[PDB]
Amino acid sequence: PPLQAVLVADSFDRRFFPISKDQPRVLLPLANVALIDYTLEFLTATGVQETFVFCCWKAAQIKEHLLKSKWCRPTSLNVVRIITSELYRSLGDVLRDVDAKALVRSDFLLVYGDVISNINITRALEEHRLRRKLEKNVSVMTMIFKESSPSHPTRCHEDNVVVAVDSTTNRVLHFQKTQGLRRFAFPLSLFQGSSDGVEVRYDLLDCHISICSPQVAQLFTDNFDYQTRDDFVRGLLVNNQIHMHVTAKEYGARVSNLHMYSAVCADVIRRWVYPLTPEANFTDSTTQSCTHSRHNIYRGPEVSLGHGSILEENVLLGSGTVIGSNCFITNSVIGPGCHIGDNVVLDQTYLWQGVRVAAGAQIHQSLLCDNAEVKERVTLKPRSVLTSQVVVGPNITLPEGSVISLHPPDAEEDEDDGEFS
Amino acid sequence: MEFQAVVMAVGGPLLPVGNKPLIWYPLNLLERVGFEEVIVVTTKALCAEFKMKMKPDIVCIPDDADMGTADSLRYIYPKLKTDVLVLSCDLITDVALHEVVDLFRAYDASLAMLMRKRDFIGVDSTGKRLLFMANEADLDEELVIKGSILQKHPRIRFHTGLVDAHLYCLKKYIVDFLMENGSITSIRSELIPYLVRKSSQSLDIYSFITLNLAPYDACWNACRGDRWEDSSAQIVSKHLVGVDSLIGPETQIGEKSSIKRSVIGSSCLIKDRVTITNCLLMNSVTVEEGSNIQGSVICNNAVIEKGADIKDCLIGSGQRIEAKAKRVNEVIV
Amino acid sequence: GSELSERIESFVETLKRGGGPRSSEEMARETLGLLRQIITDHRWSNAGELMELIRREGRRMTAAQPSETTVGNMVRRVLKIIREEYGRLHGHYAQLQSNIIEAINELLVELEGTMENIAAQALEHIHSNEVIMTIGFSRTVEAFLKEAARKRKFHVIVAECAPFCQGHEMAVNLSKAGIETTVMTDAAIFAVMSRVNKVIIGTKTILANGALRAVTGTHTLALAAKHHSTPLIVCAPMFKLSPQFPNEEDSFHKFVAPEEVLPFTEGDILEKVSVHCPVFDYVPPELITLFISNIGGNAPSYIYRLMSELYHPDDHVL
Amino acid sequence: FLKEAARKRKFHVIVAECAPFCQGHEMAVNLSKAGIETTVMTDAAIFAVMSRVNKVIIGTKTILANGALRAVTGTHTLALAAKHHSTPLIVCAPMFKLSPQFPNEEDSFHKFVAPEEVLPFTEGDILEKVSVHCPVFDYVPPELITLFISNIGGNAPSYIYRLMSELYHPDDHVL
Amino acid sequence: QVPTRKDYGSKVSLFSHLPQYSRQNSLTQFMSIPSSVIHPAMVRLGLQYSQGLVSGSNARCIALLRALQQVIQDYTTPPNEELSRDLVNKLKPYMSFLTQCRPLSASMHNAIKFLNKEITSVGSSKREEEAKSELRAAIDRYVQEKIVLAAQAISRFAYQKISNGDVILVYGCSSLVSRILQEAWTEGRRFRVVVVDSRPWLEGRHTLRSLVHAGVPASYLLIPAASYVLPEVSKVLLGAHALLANGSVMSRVGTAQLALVARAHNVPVLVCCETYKFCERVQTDAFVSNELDDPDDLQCKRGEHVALANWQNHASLRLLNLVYDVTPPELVDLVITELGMIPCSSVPVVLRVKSSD
Repeated sequence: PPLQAVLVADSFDRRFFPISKDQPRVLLPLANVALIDYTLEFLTATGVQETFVFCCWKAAQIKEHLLKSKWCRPTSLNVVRIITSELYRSLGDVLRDVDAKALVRSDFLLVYGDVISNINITRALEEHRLRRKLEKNVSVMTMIFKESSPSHPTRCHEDNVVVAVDSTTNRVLHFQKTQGLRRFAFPLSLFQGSSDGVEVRYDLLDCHISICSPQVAQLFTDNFDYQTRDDFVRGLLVNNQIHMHVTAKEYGARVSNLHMYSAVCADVIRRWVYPLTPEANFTDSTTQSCTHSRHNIYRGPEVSLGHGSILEENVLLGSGTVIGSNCFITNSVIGPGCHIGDNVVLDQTYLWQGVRVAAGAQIHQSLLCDNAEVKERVTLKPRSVLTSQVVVGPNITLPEGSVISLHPPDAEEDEDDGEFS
Repeated sequence: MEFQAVVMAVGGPLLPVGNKPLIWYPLNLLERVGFEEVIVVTTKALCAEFKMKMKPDIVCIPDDADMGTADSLRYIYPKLKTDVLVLSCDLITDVALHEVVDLFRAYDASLAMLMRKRDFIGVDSTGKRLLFMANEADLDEELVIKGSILQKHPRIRFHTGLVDAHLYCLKKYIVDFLMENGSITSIRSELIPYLVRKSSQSLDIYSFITLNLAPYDACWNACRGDRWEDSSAQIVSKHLVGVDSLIGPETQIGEKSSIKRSVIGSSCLIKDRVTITNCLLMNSVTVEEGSNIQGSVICNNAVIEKGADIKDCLIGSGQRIEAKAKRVNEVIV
Repeated sequence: GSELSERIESFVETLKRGGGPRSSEEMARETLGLLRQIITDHRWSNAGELMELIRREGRRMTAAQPSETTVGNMVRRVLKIIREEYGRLHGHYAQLQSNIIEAINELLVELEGTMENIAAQALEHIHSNEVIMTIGFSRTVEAFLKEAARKRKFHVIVAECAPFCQGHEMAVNLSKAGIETTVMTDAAIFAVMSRVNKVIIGTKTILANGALRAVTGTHTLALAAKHHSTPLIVCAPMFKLSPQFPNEEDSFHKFVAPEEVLPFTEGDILEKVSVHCPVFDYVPPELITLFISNIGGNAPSYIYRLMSELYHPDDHVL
Repeated sequence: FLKEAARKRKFHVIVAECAPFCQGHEMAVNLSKAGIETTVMTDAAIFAVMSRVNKVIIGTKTILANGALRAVTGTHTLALAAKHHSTPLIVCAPMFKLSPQFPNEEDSFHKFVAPEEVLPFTEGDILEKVSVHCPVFDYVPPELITLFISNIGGNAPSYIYRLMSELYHPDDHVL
Repeated sequence: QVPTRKDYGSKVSLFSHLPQYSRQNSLTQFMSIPSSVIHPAMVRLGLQYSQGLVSGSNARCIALLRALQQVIQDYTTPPNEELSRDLVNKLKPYMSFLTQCRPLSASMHNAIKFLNKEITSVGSSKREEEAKSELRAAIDRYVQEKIVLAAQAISRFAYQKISNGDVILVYGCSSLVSRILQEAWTEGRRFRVVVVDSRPWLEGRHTLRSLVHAGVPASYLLIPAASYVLPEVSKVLLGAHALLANGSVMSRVGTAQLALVARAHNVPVLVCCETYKFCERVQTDAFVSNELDDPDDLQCKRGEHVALANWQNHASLRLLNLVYDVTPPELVDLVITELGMIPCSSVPVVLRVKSSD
């Protein structure tokens, strides 16, 4: 009865941080939800009852979160186990930690704690186990991801890939992560021994949903300098074999950035992830009680929509969201703890718990976090972020990009407000 | 107007007899479907010896003997008007040709190929848009493809174990382009300057990919010469117990002369104990009484007699011996 | 109660899963398995806490997915069962649960013989040299058609429903019992429905207006058939009748991943556009000609007495 | 029409006679000796049988300017029944017998014949307290035909207007 | 020597006029790579025309017209011989090769009638080379004035007939509907255009990708969900393939479907046509002139089971996907032709606008 899995929640993508400082990666919401519960519901969709969540940092936050989850309840089916250690600073370090601890049985699943997907692996998982058992126990990995656009907005310029594949075995002939490049070379230990017809494809994207067995565990007991999945799969290519699995049905990807986070939140609300839809309200409270309407818009509890306040496309709102009149909001998410003035236009913005905003704050393309305040006529420009009790007064026509949070040396304010020191 | 096509006189006549002088073979197969206006460009004393050919037409143009292959084009340019379905020497003609030329009609590119049954050509999963090439020797650099040419097309196929066919379905603007750029010869290697992505004639370049085999091009190619294509009508014997062969007109066929995948030429005196071949046997022959054969193309004026010995070694023209034991290496015969 | 909790979470986990397998026959037998077991699970000293039990259960499995609603009205039929058994003790404890078990057993005895009764109702309407048109299938639909074809001759012409197709499944399923079908594109109905003379569809659930939310593309063909005034026949049983009303609730049309209706391979097109498509349609109740229930043909507005004496219409709290 | 169109194809013409007094049976016996396998029925059974018709012609006698047609009786109820089954309506009149006149501009363009053909003169004592009247010609609006056919080809229901105005000097309405 | 063409599989008895033809065979398996009768540029653009990339009616007419341009650009009539009747005696067997390569879409029938009109007009005792020159000049000025001047006049009417705050749907595909919508958009108007298509084709991905490269918001679905969009839209546009004599818009697969469900929720319809897109013959409904495309293309990529894969082994099995279908006249409200906003049943007035009478 093969049903095993394991989770990880550690990255270090220092391009568009310090959002990972006090509300870290592992409790970053979409609309007052848990992304780890998105991964966790996906591994309920696997059919596996056993998982092992990896903490990165702020373990007491996981202690409070998973004590009020669905899975705190011992009556629940899909049990979640946990590791308690703050000494560890990579991807594969905790992997070889749990594998020297050696409580991992067989043919499991590793995935990162950001991934939202809805593909049932049991049409491809048992296919992997077929390739394992009937053929030599050597095809040790099958990473699995989705047929895509030749240029999609959720495949951004820092994580784009291109893969040479077999004609029909779907085994990897070549993989290369190609950030910071414009042209494409190819290694040649895969071409005349592959006398079957070579398939090179440019339309896929890499997402870390590795189903694998503890032969992989021994293959990174082998090279202690291995840290990531990238040098695993590139240590495959030096000679214990790998396939891929492309599909034509679903959407599975990740983010460590903010950019394809905005893309995947656009994918959630116009619902490229059905069955998994945020109005079935799979996590258990009444603090997410919103319905449907025209144009895929959603209205929670204590709505209070303003007179003439049109609210057209692809948004929702949570609890305690007082809305003023004559506002105009499209393709975005307002979360709970919200108050609105008048003419408060939002566009592709993010308004998490406790936020406030004054009237006339004409703001486009934001990303904004816990219990923040912003005053009248703050015109604000795309690709910026605000975090953790910001206060900005009147007549700031703030520029394009400005990370504004409590840290001096990287964020562009200090422990006081963000106009001037 | 489309109706121009010619075989190249070189590949890259006198010797390569599969069963005929080889240029006889593609001419009846291009004349198979139309082309009552056609040229046969020669290059030499082989220009006016075509009484056995029963033409509707020919244009026998001689040329210089020492040349390449675009020299023919720069020589023949004051006589052509339209589409050029140019052929060459060492190509099989064993396949449908109508679908490649109406593919040239169908998908509005200037060119087409036959790519049918150390070489890496790039075709799409649609299988009609070729992209680029790689070979066994020139691509000693690994292989590099460019960004936009692979960003406009998301997936690609590499047909690998497959030969060139030396086929070209090309129209007039490339040939007067070659008159302008008269520098680059070697039409087999003029297609790395293809420029799908970037202008004196938004431009497209395609090809076509039954799947039988092709001939090796060094000098002989007679492994394709053993061809049972669709022996017909001659003066026969009804005494030779032999099948999968061709009869010999104006020849001496009798009994005791077996030909297993062979033929009988003109004045082939095979009526005593001749042997089965798995090989070729041309005209003016007299080979029997144990004239064994294996891998042995017996050319014109053939002689192997009195318990002859030959195995895994071809023969040529000007042989007159009885006990000349041809060893299993293909030796000078 | 160990078994009740795991079985209700297994039921809601296949409810949030979605389609597959076919329809509400297997979903119906899952509901009555739940309901049978949850009277044999846990004690009660009155019926009121049992109502608290089953009301909490019904509200959770209804708020699981209000797309399909046979779960709800099977809860409502066991609610009329418990009401008529809570009457005829005073009309406190003993005979109740046995009565519940036997009454739901006769519910099984009815609902197993539904398609055979529709087959018995089949040979009254259609005859030779005719034509007939459908949209998708429940199994009742090809039951009706293949049993009609078991003695008689016709020529069925079928447009599917395709945001994703499943009418092809019925098309092949009665290609192989000798019917001579034509499968039609989902737009050229109006070209041929002038020549068709009867039209029969099979829905998924029918509601308290005497109305019907059906598979996709049913409203359009229904209005088209009204334009030629040719009669359109709902072959839905007495089993799907539900006290919902169309715009009382929140969007009984609800929606799927549009990769169902878009190939993902088109390029940078999809970012600005917010595509959407529902699972159902809505046909107004003026437009059905005649039901085909198990008991016989009934009026298109024969519905409120069906609810007043086939349910407990005070228990529309659900 | 049917004599030409039956000689190369096969169809099934059904005919309800125009019977204040009948002559559609004379049509039936006239065309039936070429054998198109036609049927006749009573004039009051047409409504149910147009669930299984798909097209209908009307052989009229007088067509007027306003797109309407002044045909034999029974054509109005058959026109309304074909409306309530949406089968197309064609009128096989030539351009020849088009009129410029107008319906209630003409003081009762109807003409009644003797009601002997409806109440026969073997009636007994019933007659002298009951009015009885039957037209030969009824009136059916322009709204309901769809396809003319003519010498020059088919035309719209509205397009007979130009046929009037170009085929008649438009102030000879006074005869 | 005489071209023939066969049929493919099971066939509906109701379509004795127009047959079914499959897109998966050669048209040179009966005639050679040359042909002493048929012209190479003609079989070039006809084989272009047959496979189904030359899709739009305006585009296929200009393709056929430039094919005929290449025909009479070089055609030497041999002497002791008459010009006009021998030209039509050669070019109408070419029309037979056209209609047997792929059947008629009668705008090009109006084109070849125009060609007859032009070749019998210029005489034969006239010297014929400059007659060819003025003839090719006549036909190409004809086709550019028709196509682009009608497109500019319909855009000129279309500048005013779209409101603001409204929305609009489109169905079908042509270059002119794209010119209409983007040349409506880029002048300060603000309206999102939902786009609806059908199966087996989803043709209007063309119009959707043109419209999003014109930078206009959208939402996309299919006419068996067109029951959902009728609460939202405020006016409905359609395309048109051909214009039948009593005001029937002979048009794309689901046109009259959308017209019926449009005024089933009472949102008025609006179509677009032009000059030469009017025939002479008239018909009642679909079952006379209506082509069939590929049968087997009905397919879903769901799991491992193509649910019409084994089509050919069945014999008591049929299928249809009619594409080129009709509409009753009194639900199409009006056209936008170049002559103006003119209502439906008033269309066939243009038969005697010839002799100023």
